[PDB]
Amino acid sequence: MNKEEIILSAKNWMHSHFHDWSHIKRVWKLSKEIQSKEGGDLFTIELAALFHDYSDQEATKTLINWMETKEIPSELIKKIIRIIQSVSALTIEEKIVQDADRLDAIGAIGIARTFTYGGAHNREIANQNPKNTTLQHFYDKLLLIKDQLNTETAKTIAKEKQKIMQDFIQALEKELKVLE
Amino acid sequence: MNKEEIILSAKNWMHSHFHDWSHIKRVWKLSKEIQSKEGGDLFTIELAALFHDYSDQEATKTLINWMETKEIPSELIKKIIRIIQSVSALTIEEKIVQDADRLDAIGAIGIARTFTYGGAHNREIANQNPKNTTLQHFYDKLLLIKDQLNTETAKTIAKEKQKIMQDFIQALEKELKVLE
Ligand SMILES: [Mg+2]
Ligand SMILES: [Mg+2]
Repeated sequence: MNKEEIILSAKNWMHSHFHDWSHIKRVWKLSKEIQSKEGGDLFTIELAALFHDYSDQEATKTLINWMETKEIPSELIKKIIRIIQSVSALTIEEKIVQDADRLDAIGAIGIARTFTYGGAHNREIANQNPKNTTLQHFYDKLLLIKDQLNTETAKTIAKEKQKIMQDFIQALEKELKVLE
Repeated sequence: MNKEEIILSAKNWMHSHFHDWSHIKRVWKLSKEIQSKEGGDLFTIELAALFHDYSDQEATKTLINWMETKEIPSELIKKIIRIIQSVSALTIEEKIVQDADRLDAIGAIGIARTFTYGGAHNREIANQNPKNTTLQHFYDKLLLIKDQLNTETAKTIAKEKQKIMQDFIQALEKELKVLE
């Protein structure tokens, strides 16, 4: 099996099947970056990352098929699938991908993504008088993600993100009541 | 006519009729703040601000009615309506309200509002390879608003906003391609 080629194929396959594709390719780039400092089977990581968002049980069986057809030892297929499960006792590969996923939920992308999501489920931006307001989602989940990360590399590439997010929030609650 | 009371009534009427109510009350608070430094008929401003978002020709005729019923000289009704038109040769009152409206389109609120809007019209967050991406809306309109403002007071209460917005954008385009 030619790893470089298989990756390329998987990449082109997911692309012509798509949040959007932009999201996947980010989790892919992100997990790639993380491994270069946390180690692990890069090939096993790169695919789990690219397929982490396809399972939404036939879909799963479809991937296995596509993978057996590529002649990937059934041992790798097993790991790759096990990883996808811990995403959407953890091996580093399962940690990396899961970290790369969470990382794309916070920071500037997080803000944009979470507010775009709210705009498709009628979730009030905020509400001083906060049970389901998007703003509260930042205090309940988002802001907490940065710490739940299970990788130091992931944690440092989360720093700049956890910052702008913090600044964004401060600025929101401030101009959300008009203070001056 | 009791101005303080009429304002209260208009306030309670728009409230039980609602972007959401949060938006109107902000444009109201915002225009109030601005006038305290730019002058103008506060009463004429306060109502145009509260009704600036109701015209969406019967609606217009409904307001006039509600206003004549409050015994507001037909001269004020005229101005108040003229203002609402320049919002959704400009007197300062028309400038203030229009400034207060634009102000709520940028800054943290802007980001949140524009991304929530995109999430209800399927507007891709961004796209490096930008004709309709929400990101581009920042370069085409939003970022430009801060300068189109026709009031110095408005311009300074736009400073903090134009900043976080600038920071947010920088941070977006940066983590949108994963740079490190
Ligand atoms: Mg995902
Ligand atoms: Mg408005």
